[PDB]
Amino acid sequence: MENFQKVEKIGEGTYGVVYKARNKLTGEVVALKKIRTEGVPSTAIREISLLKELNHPNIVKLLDVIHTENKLYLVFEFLHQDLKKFMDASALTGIPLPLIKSYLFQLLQGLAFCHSHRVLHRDLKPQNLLINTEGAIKLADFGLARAFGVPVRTYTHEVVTLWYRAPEILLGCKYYSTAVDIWSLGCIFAEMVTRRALFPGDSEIDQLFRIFRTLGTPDEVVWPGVTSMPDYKPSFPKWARQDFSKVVPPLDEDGRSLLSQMLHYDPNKRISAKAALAHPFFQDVTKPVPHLRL
Ligand SMILES: Nc1nc(Nc2ccc(S(N)(=O)=O)cc2)sc1C(=O)c1cccnc1
Repeated sequence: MENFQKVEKIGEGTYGVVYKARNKLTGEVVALKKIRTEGVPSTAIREISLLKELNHPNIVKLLDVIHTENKLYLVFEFLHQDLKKFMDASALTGIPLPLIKSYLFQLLQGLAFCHSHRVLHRDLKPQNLLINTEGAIKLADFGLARAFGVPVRTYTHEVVTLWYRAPEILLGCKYYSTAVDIWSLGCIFAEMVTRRALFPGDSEIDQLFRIFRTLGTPDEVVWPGVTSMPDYKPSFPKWARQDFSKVVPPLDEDGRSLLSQMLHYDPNKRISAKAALAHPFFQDVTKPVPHLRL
């Protein structure tokens, strides 16, 4: 708008476009997200407005929500880089384990907070995790499907990333639980460690089968009720589970144990964010400073 002077486009999420902008008055630098649309829902505004009262050091602060002319603007505190860029920038040397551990620990604190407040992210991915020069990492772009449905595209027509989608979502479950966020974080954790996406599916079935090929095709023994899921097909190939040491080398056993609990098939067995914070893997967690080139 005119109260804001765009500085540059930051990207085009799954619900809109994000810009870096400065408040002509306050001089405050912010991230301005524009969402598209026959008037904009009212219940959505209420649910978004809710998110404004969510404050935690590991959640990007939502400063203002502005409804105007079918366009919905969200003003967020601005951070300088996202985890996708940082991972790309660290692909040659890898992110130091102590930083990986610090980032995972802070993300679980943010989720434990969201989850205890009945808030689900639903679309965690490297691009939605922001970092600063101080070593903090925060959850951003909370989806908002609980009040908007499942995104089929965008304004410029973009390819939705399925790499971090929990298996119950892929199998058609209609009700997501906090477990879907733990699954995504697990996938992200693995990616920071190996420097390659864990499950880089290029379609929904491919995403599902990449998961099956690595963790084994689920059955009623490991996931009671799985064969009754909406999109479960008795015809799915039955792959055997892969030794977990081949999945995320050279991650230590504490790390592999935690990841295995974040990646359990059964949403009910999957570790909670709170329980994960108590895992032995975090016994020596610290808060290192990342080498950020801005
Ligand atoms: N708050 C906030 N700050 C940002 N800055 C940023 C992000 C990435 C870079 S990047 N490619 O590393 O250069 C630079 C600055 S995005 C963002 C969001 O709220 C947000 C993020 C994702 C989706 N929807 C909203």
